[PDB]
Amino acid sequence: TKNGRDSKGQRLGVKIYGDQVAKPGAIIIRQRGTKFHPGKNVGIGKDHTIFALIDGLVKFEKYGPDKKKVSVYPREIQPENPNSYRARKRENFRLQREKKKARREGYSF
Amino acid sequence: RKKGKRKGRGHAAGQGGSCGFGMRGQKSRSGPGIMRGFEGGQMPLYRRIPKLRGIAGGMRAGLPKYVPINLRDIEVAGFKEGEEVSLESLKAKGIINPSGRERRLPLKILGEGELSTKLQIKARAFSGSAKEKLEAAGCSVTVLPGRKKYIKESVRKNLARADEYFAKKRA
Amino acid sequence: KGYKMKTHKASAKRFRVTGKGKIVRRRAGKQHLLAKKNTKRKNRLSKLIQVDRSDYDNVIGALPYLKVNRKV
Amino acid sequence: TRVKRGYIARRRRKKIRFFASSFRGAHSRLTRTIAQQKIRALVSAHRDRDRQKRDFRRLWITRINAAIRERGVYYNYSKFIHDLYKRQLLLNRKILAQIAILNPNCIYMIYNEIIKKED
RNA sequence: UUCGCCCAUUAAAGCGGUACGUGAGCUGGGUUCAGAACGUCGUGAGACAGUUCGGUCCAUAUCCGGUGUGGGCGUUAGAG
RNA sequence: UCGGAGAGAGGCUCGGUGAAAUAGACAUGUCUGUGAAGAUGCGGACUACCUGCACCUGGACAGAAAGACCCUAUGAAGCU
RNA sequence: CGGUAGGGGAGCGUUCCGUGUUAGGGAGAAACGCGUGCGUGAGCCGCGUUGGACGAAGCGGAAGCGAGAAUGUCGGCUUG
RNA sequence: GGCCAGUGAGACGAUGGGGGAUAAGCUUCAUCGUCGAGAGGGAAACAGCCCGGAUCACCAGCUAAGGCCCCUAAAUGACC
RNA sequence: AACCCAGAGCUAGCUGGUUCUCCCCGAAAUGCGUUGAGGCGCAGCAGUUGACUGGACAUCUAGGGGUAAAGCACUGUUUCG
RNA sequence: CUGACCGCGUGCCUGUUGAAGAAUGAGCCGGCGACUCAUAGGCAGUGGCUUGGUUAAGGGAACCCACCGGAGCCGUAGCGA
RNA sequence: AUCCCGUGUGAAUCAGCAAGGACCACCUUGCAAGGCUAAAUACUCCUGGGUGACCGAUAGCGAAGUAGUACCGUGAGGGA
RNA sequence: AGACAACCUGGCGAACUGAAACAUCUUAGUAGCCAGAGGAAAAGAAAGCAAAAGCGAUUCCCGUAGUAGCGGCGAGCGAA
Ligand SMILES: [Mg+2]
Ligand SMILES: [Mg+2]
Ligand SMILES: [Mg+2]
Ligand SMILES: [Mg+2]
Ligand SMILES: [Mg+2]
Ligand SMILES: [Mg+2]
Ligand SMILES: [Mg+2]
Ligand SMILES: [Mg+2]
Ligand SMILES: [Mg+2]
Ligand SMILES: [Mg+2]
Ligand SMILES: [Mg+2]
Ligand SMILES: [Mg+2]
Ligand SMILES: [Mg+2]
Ligand SMILES: [Mg+2]
Ligand SMILES: [Mg+2]
Ligand SMILES: [Mg+2]
Ligand SMILES: [Mg+2]
Ligand SMILES: [Mg+2]
Ligand SMILES: [Mg+2]
Ligand SMILES: [Mg+2]
Ligand SMILES: [Mg+2]
Ligand SMILES: [Mg+2]
Ligand SMILES: [Mg+2]
Ligand SMILES: [Mg+2]
Ligand SMILES: [Mg+2]
Ligand SMILES: [Mg+2]
Ligand SMILES: [Mg+2]
Ligand SMILES: [Mg+2]
Ligand SMILES: [Mg+2]
Ligand SMILES: [Mg+2]
Ligand SMILES: [Mg+2]
Ligand SMILES: [Mg+2]
Ligand SMILES: [Mg+2]
Ligand SMILES: [Mg+2]
Ligand SMILES: [Mg+2]
Ligand SMILES: [Mg+2]
Ligand SMILES: [Mg+2]
Ligand SMILES: [Mg+2]
Ligand SMILES: [Mg+2]
Ligand SMILES: [Mg+2]
Ligand SMILES: [Mg+2]
Ligand SMILES: [Mg+2]
Ligand SMILES: [Mg+2]
Ligand SMILES: [Mg+2]
Ligand SMILES: [Mg+2]
Ligand SMILES: [Mg+2]
Ligand SMILES: [Mg+2]
Ligand SMILES: [Mg+2]
Ligand SMILES: [Mg+2]
Ligand SMILES: [Mg+2]
Ligand SMILES: [Mg+2]
Ligand SMILES: [Mg+2]
Ligand SMILES: [Mg+2]
Ligand SMILES: [Mg+2]
Ligand SMILES: [Mg+2]
Ligand SMILES: [Mg+2]
Ligand SMILES: [Mg+2]
Ligand SMILES: [Mg+2]
Ligand SMILES: [Mg+2]
Ligand SMILES: [Mg+2]
Ligand SMILES: [Mg+2]
Ligand SMILES: [Mg+2]
Ligand SMILES: [Mg+2]
Ligand SMILES: [Mg+2]
Ligand SMILES: [Mg+2]
Ligand SMILES: [Mg+2]
Ligand SMILES: [Mg+2]
Ligand SMILES: [Mg+2]
Ligand SMILES: [Mg+2]
Ligand SMILES: [Mg+2]
Ligand SMILES: [Mg+2]
Ligand SMILES: [Mg+2]
Ligand SMILES: [Mg+2]
Ligand SMILES: [Mg+2]
Ligand SMILES: [Mg+2]
Ligand SMILES: [Mg+2]
Ligand SMILES: [Mg+2]
Ligand SMILES: [Mg+2]
Ligand SMILES: [Mg+2]
Ligand SMILES: [Mg+2]
Ligand SMILES: [Mg+2]
Ligand SMILES: [Mg+2]
Ligand SMILES: [Mg+2]
Ligand SMILES: [Mg+2]
Ligand SMILES: [Mg+2]
Ligand SMILES: [Mg+2]
Ligand SMILES: [Mg+2]
Ligand SMILES: [Mg+2]
Ligand SMILES: [Mg+2]
Ligand SMILES: [Mg+2]
Ligand SMILES: [Mg+2]
Ligand SMILES: [Mg+2]
Ligand SMILES: [Mg+2]
Ligand SMILES: [Mg+2]
Ligand SMILES: [Mg+2]
Ligand SMILES: [Mg+2]
Ligand SMILES: [Mg+2]
Ligand SMILES: [Mg+2]
Ligand SMILES: [Mg+2]
Ligand SMILES: [Mg+2]
Ligand SMILES: [Mg+2]
Ligand SMILES: [Mg+2]
Ligand SMILES: [Mg+2]
Ligand SMILES: [Mg+2]
Ligand SMILES: [Mg+2]
Ligand SMILES: [Mg+2]
Ligand SMILES: [Mg+2]
Ligand SMILES: [Mg+2]
Ligand SMILES: [Mg+2]
Ligand SMILES: [Mg+2]
Ligand SMILES: [Mg+2]
Ligand SMILES: [Mg+2]
Ligand SMILES: [Mg+2]
Ligand SMILES: [Mg+2]
Ligand SMILES: [Mg+2]
Ligand SMILES: [Mg+2]
Ligand SMILES: [Mg+2]
Ligand SMILES: [Mg+2]
Ligand SMILES: [Mg+2]
Ligand SMILES: [Mg+2]
Ligand SMILES: [Mg+2]
Ligand SMILES: [Mg+2]
Ligand SMILES: [Mg+2]
Ligand SMILES: [Mg+2]
Ligand SMILES: [Mg+2]
Ligand SMILES: [Mg+2]
Ligand SMILES: [Mg+2]
Ligand SMILES: [Mg+2]
Ligand SMILES: [Mg+2]
Ligand SMILES: [Mg+2]
Ligand SMILES: [Mg+2]
Ligand SMILES: [Mg+2]
Ligand SMILES: [Mg+2]
Ligand SMILES: [Mg+2]
Ligand SMILES: [Mg+2]
Ligand SMILES: [Mg+2]
Ligand SMILES: [Mg+2]
Ligand SMILES: [Mg+2]
Ligand SMILES: [Mg+2]
Ligand SMILES: [Mg+2]
Ligand SMILES: [Mg+2]
Ligand SMILES: [Mg+2]
Ligand SMILES: [Mg+2]
Repeated sequence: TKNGRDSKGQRLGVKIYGDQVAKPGAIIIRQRGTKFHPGKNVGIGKDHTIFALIDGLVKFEKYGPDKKKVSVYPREIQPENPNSYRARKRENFRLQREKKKARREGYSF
Repeated sequence: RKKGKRKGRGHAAGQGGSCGFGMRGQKSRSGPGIMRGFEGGQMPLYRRIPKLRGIAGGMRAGLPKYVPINLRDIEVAGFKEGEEVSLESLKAKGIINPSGRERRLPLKILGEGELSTKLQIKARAFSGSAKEKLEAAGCSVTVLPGRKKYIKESVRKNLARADEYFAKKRA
Repeated sequence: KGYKMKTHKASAKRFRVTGKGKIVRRRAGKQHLLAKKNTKRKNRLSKLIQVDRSDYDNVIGALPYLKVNRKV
Repeated sequence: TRVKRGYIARRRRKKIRFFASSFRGAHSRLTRTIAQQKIRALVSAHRDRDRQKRDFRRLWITRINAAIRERGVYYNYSKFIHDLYKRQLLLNRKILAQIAILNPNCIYMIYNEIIKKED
């Protein structure tokens, strides 16, 4: 008959993506039914919210043959880049803040 | 002395014309505004939140009943051995300046900081930690009598009947 | 006899200040219709939360005698 | 302490009015009108100090064009200028216009140099 | 009333635009103003894209525009 | 129909006395086009010596302040 | 280094008070009128075949402190 | 984070669409540009299209968009 | 529902007005709630002030998706055989 | 000072998505004419003390003001109805 | 609770009576149902002295002259 | 006996307003009116405070304190 009723969008959908980082407890996916299935290191909730048990990179996989599952793996972050563009410029900012602060009270006349 | 804004003189100056109220509407109108806690008619924050625990019913609010002093303050001050601490001698050296409510109050000693000296202390109460550290250091703790509670005779007969019972039992 | 500002009493039965100077309030919704609220919820609605920075203005403006650090 | 505005007004007004001397009609009389008229004057003035720089270039270019077109059947402003440049001369358009009116033989010479070299 | 009908003619009794072309040119209705009555709706005060009778719009033309009618000056000396 | 002539009071000229509403400034054409979508004032053409007087009322969204109609206001009042 | 709402910085001026019963002033003060003077500007500095007795600068203070709009308002004078 | 503002009527244009008649300079959303709050040039004139973002002086110069018969700056240029 | 005076400078989320100069920066016309719609509260986007920071503009890789296109495997629909 | 002729040049304000508007307002000129004061709260800038800071009313060679006046008030303990 | 009044009832005298924020016990404090009393505090139609970061004829009192006058209003009142 | 600016005491006693509407509440026991008396009036010599320690008629100021509280627990009111 007469229309015009509707609902606020429920904020569902993938919260963290593939090869990003997840805390423990952090929510990976809010879904209606299970469009994704829990893999390893990963808990499922009552509403089928999928959440992490472990710090690490989240990765999506083929549950097989059709469906998809998400799981979290621990990574290794050793490669801190000692001399590189990132480091170089950030260092530059530090050093410039220190310098430009030291030459203030360090002004004669 | 920073010179004041005089609004409504010229535009080149400052807030001219409108004066910095922008166009129209209620905020730009002369006169008393709307109440400071008032949001538009949506139920105000302060209303849609429940009243604080004890207050809400008329249970009397909590009030400090002692002037708390830690041992820190007593260390810092100029106390030589044998000196009497009390209440009075802490007004003397000014570490406590009590106001009306605090005037009428008693004193209490709270353990913090480690005292080095032998002092003679007079107060109406101590925390446990306090008198532990104090009797450890060799200080004499004089506890002052509170004002007597007036009890009618019958309840004396009761509370004494108790003591008689305990006494006849142990002996 | 001048005029001194009056504490808004209906806000001072609601908000208070912690020792370090931040404002807190109760949480809304435990008085009735409890049976149908899960116990986990009921627990969440029992604690004291720091007031949302946004409201601080209005709050502060109505409780002029409350000692409050906004952390400057 | 009461303060009459006194002369602070009429000085301002008078100093404005001095501006508007020789405006026809009520633009030289009424203060209120005079104000506006002052602003507009100052405004056009500013505008046409900018128009000016456009306009004399207009002019000069026109005069140059006429001065050259006398010589060859096929010769222009454009052709000329192009040749001034591929010959590396710096003379700008004010100067060629002024030498066009005030020393016409000179411009004939310049043209003869440009031709000889373009030959 | 736009519309339209008829009578008697007529060569024929065209259709449109111009802020209903035209209300500081004119006049009827219409904005159903206040009174009153009928039908109808409403307990009611009152109401009606119902009907009915009664019911105040002024104006010395500044400018443009116009219809006329002069003066001045021009028309390279002045005139008829 | 279909207007005509006449008499008085004005109008008109001369002398005396002498207002008013109005008014941003006005050196104040027409057509067409444009534009807050109907222009003396912007564009393009066209037409126009300067300035009176008597007449005319198409324009200047002419003039005489809250628009009676419609809506708003947590306005006002009367009435049920 | 465009700029409305709007925010910040830096200034000018008016009357009055302190310095002060100041410097100066019937050998012409304020004001009024003028400038080939100087300022980014508000303004300043200089000048008077006006005027006839007051009153700067500096360094500070205070406000009935700056007008073109209020169908503002009071006087004066036009237009018609 | 502190202190302390305005704004909460938007307009068209490009694109994706819904309502409407794949009507409206209509209406309502989404990602952008300009106007708002933007002068200059091109668009005859011409908020929203194109070029370009105006500290100021210059009677200097090179270009963008757009142009080169006359009004009106530049070719009454060349070759198909 | 008289008039005059007084409460009374009533009240007006409304309309009008709000006066010297220069310098720097500079929006919004959106969302939510509202006896709300031309008002207001908070958020969004100014300014000024501090505290932490290391980015931005580019370049490449990686994620999830179900639009354009496409398709008839399901759901409808449809023509003829 | 005047101004032959050429070029450019859509009053001001208000208020609007937007105006030269045929949108409002002003006949003209000169005056009068608007973010003020008291008291509190918050923040900033400057000082004074930090042997913590400060006095209120009150008293004062009339005022101002020297010198008093610690009653109060702010900061030194929180958690909890 | 304390305080003070309409209607109706209605005590006790110091071995009492009242008050101590419903009420009861205990303790403390006090003596209603008779009166009267200065100062410290409020004010300006005024009187006498004094001061003024108060006005200087649109200001200051409405009023520097017939000022509550002229004038207006039946009157209360308005009012240069 | 009448007159008498403000202040004062008693008697009657509002409404706009605020609460973003409004009725409890606010405005406010304010204005206004009436009566009365004075240079002041009123109040005033504990049937009072307080709390287990003490004060010693009334009035006025500072403070307690925007505290305890009151409150469509709203707007606000607000002690000792
Ligand atoms: Mg949905
Ligand atoms: Mg579970
Ligand atoms: Mg000020
Ligand atoms: Mg400023
Ligand atoms: Mg203005
Ligand atoms: Mg402001
Ligand atoms: Mg305005
Ligand atoms: Mg506003
Ligand atoms: Mg108001
Ligand atoms: Mg008020
Ligand atoms: Mg209030
Ligand atoms: Mg409750
Ligand atoms: Mg507490
Ligand atoms: Mg204290
Ligand atoms: Mg604390
Ligand atoms: Mg409960
Ligand atoms: Mg705020
Ligand atoms: Mg003066
Ligand atoms: Mg003034
Ligand atoms: Mg000239
Ligand atoms: Mg025929
Ligand atoms: Mg007709
Ligand atoms: Mg016709
Ligand atoms: Mg007409
Ligand atoms: Mg009729
Ligand atoms: Mg009936
Ligand atoms: Mg009749
Ligand atoms: Mg005429
Ligand atoms: Mg004519
Ligand atoms: Mg003629
Ligand atoms: Mg002639
Ligand atoms: Mg002639
Ligand atoms: Mg002649
Ligand atoms: Mg006739
Ligand atoms: Mg006749
Ligand atoms: Mg006659
Ligand atoms: Mg005559
Ligand atoms: Mg007149
Ligand atoms: Mg003409
Ligand atoms: Mg058009
Ligand atoms: Mg046209
Ligand atoms: Mg034209
Ligand atoms: Mg023109
Ligand atoms: Mg033009
Ligand atoms: Mg006409
Ligand atoms: Mg006529
Ligand atoms: Mg016009
Ligand atoms: Mg409403
Ligand atoms: Mg109402
Ligand atoms: Mg700028
Ligand atoms: Mg501004
Ligand atoms: Mg000066
Ligand atoms: Mg001077
Ligand atoms: Mg002076
Ligand atoms: Mg001297
Ligand atoms: Mg002189
Ligand atoms: Mg002087
Ligand atoms: Mg000077
Ligand atoms: Mg000076
Ligand atoms: Mg003399
Ligand atoms: Mg001086
Ligand atoms: Mg004033
Ligand atoms: Mg004026
Ligand atoms: Mg007048
Ligand atoms: Mg005349
Ligand atoms: Mg909204
Ligand atoms: Mg809207
Ligand atoms: Mg608006
Ligand atoms: Mg569009
Ligand atoms: Mg579109
Ligand atoms: Mg699509
Ligand atoms: Mg179609
Ligand atoms: Mg569409
Ligand atoms: Mg539209
Ligand atoms: Mg583009
Ligand atoms: Mg705007
Ligand atoms: Mg822009
Ligand atoms: Mg442009
Ligand atoms: Mg152009
Ligand atoms: Mg661009
Ligand atoms: Mg640039
Ligand atoms: Mg720039
Ligand atoms: Mg070139
Ligand atoms: Mg040419
Ligand atoms: Mg050709
Ligand atoms: Mg009436
Ligand atoms: Mg008022
Ligand atoms: Mg009132
Ligand atoms: Mg009202
Ligand atoms: Mg900028
Ligand atoms: Mg936008
Ligand atoms: Mg509204
Ligand atoms: Mg806001
Ligand atoms: Mg910002
Ligand atoms: Mg994919
Ligand atoms: Mg992909
Ligand atoms: Mg798929
Ligand atoms: Mg498709
Ligand atoms: Mg297909
Ligand atoms: Mg199929
Ligand atoms: Mg099929
Ligand atoms: Mg010209
Ligand atoms: Mg022209
Ligand atoms: Mg409009
Ligand atoms: Mg106009
Ligand atoms: Mg407009
Ligand atoms: Mg409009
Ligand atoms: Mg006016
Ligand atoms: Mg007008
Ligand atoms: Mg008028
Ligand atoms: Mg003023
Ligand atoms: Mg204000
Ligand atoms: Mg103040
Ligand atoms: Mg303050
Ligand atoms: Mg300090
Ligand atoms: Mg004192
Ligand atoms: Mg004294
Ligand atoms: Mg004194
Ligand atoms: Mg009693
Ligand atoms: Mg009591
Ligand atoms: Mg009573
Ligand atoms: Mg009785
Ligand atoms: Mg008896
Ligand atoms: Mg009793
Ligand atoms: Mg007693
Ligand atoms: Mg007795
Ligand atoms: Mg009694
Ligand atoms: Mg007695
Ligand atoms: Mg008595
Ligand atoms: Mg006079
Ligand atoms: Mg006078
Ligand atoms: Mg005079
Ligand atoms: Mg008498
Ligand atoms: Mg009498
Ligand atoms: Mg008497
Ligand atoms: Mg009421
Ligand atoms: Mg009422
Ligand atoms: Mg109300
Ligand atoms: Mg209201
Ligand atoms: Mg006395
Ligand atoms: Mg007495
Ligand atoms: Mg006695
Ligand atoms: Mg006695």
